[PDB]
Amino acid sequence: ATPAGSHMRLSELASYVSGKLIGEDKEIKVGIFNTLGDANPNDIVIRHWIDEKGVEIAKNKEVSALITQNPKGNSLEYAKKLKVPIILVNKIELASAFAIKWTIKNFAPNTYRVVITGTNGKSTTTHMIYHILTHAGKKAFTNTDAKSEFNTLIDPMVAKLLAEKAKKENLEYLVIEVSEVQGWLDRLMKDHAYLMTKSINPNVVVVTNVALDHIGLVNSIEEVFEETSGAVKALEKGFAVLNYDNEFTRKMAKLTNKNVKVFFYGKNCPVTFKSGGIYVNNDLFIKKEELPFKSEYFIQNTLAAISACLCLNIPPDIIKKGILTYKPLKRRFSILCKKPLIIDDFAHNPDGIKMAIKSAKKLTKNKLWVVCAIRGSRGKIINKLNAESLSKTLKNIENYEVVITNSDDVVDNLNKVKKEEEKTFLKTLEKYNINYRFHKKLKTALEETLTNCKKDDTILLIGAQGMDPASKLLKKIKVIPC
Ligand SMILES: [Mg+2]
Repeated sequence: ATPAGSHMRLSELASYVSGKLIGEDKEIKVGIFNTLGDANPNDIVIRHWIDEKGVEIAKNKEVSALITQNPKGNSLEYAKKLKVPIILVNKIELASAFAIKWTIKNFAPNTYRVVITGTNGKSTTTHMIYHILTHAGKKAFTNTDAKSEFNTLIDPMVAKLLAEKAKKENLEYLVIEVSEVQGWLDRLMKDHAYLMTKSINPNVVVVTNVALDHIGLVNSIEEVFEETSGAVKALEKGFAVLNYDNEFTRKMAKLTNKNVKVFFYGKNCPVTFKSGGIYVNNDLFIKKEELPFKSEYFIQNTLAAISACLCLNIPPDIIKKGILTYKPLKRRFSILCKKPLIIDDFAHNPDGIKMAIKSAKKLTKNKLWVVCAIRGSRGKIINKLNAESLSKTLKNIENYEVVITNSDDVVDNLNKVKKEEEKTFLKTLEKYNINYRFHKKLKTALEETLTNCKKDDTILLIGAQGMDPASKLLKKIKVIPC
């Protein structure tokens, strides 16, 4: 069980988190689950690893207990002498999950709760739902904003941030993004989505889609489906909000438990997009020009957010006010310029690349330029599948030009394109008879594209870390602002 109150025994805490207590047992006062850098007296700190310096800082900060998987050097004996309790765990996600459960129970128990997962769209959908609720004046907590995506059990950040806000506000809603496929040291943390959803005990689970990505952690879309479905199996009550247009999210309906209602959104559903607008129960809800220059994914994410909020009994006019004032995250089909139309999108897996190209073509008057940064240091397979998606999506589209780059000039060591990655990407384009130009440097790719393009063309920039710097480079070479 999960205790209520601001005390527990060290031995009880160790058992709660699947750990072993190092040091003498004691009834401790508990503050919140925190990081070492921010810890207040009596806080409990969960950390992947600690060293003797961390033990000393914990003592100075009056931390009640340190929970860790790797006590480096002389940490254990040093902590025993300083009387800093160490709880050794093997599976740190169990400590983070307990920290979330305990924080909810003790600081925000009277809340409605939504979990959002999926391969693409879970951050935007989380952000949209949070925005609808807070724009309506509701008090809510979320673990994702424009700067951060704390969607895992690998650290205590969810428990820390939740506690900090719950002490200051009477929260009514928790809006929690959950990683569907999560790694640790390039190894799959199986059942992460199940465990993290269970720790929230949500009223609503949203699954945006199932798509191939995280090659190396997984390698089949079936496995992505299995791991993602853990969020739905975790749901005890309430509503499963599922994308009807994705085959694998549709299959999750059969996995819902006894007292769970499936709520589908998508084509020929109660919440749907058709003839340029969003409809709810056959009423025109959001109109075409209320969604200017928006992508396929933006629309699907909006359908998901509407659906989740309807399942929370938010009145439709409240939902609409939120949608119309939503401020999107960075590089989500971001319009940087209108003459020429420059679109900046962080597409990075086959589905996202396909979506971005098709959405850009829909808005394209004349020539479509696609500038794509190879996904460096992520493996040959994802780059092959990405080039395959780019090639298959473009092969029937008229009047395009492909510009490929390594972004060697702007990426760090962790994102450098490896020779085998560049090779599989470019050879895939050639297999599909896609003409292309290639530049090692992003700046070269952008300068040449913007020089040769015309004012009625569209320029689509796609890529992850390799394309992140494009906005600043376009300001640098004085393309932006237009
Ligand atoms: Mg998106």
